[PDB]
Amino acid sequence: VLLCKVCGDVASGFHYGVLACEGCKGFFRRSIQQNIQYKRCLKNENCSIVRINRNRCQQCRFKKCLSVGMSRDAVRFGRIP
Amino acid sequence: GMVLLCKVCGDVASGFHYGVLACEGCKGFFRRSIQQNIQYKRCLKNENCSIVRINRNRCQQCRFKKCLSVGMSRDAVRFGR
DNA sequence: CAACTAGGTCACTAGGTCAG
DNA sequence: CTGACCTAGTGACCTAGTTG
Ligand SMILES: [Zn+2]
Ligand SMILES: [Zn+2]
Ligand SMILES: [Zn+2]
Ligand SMILES: [Zn+2]
Repeated sequence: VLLCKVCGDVASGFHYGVLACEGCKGFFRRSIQQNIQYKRCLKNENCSIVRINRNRCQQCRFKKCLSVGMSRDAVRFGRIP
Repeated sequence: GMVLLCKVCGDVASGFHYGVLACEGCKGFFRRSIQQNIQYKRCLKNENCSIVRINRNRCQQCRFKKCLSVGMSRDAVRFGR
């Protein structure tokens, strides 16, 4: 049913204010718990991301996350209303 | 003067819990803190932390301080009208 | 009795692991 | 570095019990 609004994979829950997979989620937290910048992207930084190529572009995977809406200020603990 | 506010995180108030207008969240969070030996792991950003809807869950320490600081207490319960 | 609230549950999910 | 799996919490919903 519901699939990750980042790489299209099956969503594991409502994470960071967005319906995402365990992969993007984990990667996402990992990304902000360290403002550390991933290397730049070789191909005009518009690397379309999918279940298959997500791990290819870190700097775009990350932006995508930001782009879709994933934040610390968007966490919805609890039960689905 | 409707839609009273949880006097801790400003979130909406579901009622008058433990002596003060609170939200299910902070409400549950309180009876949970006292009804246990629960001793939260020390604060990180200079015991002060702002508590609001978005961040309330980040520093457990301050949150509890905040509750106690607004009046929440087991002895001030009002089952009235 | 009717407008309320403690308490209890249990559906959800950050965060932390650690084996590929 | 990534992502499957757990666990300690979080808070939306209910209901037993308490007042006016
Ligand atoms: Zn994903
Ligand atoms: Zn890119
Ligand atoms: Zn609150
Ligand atoms: Zn704090």
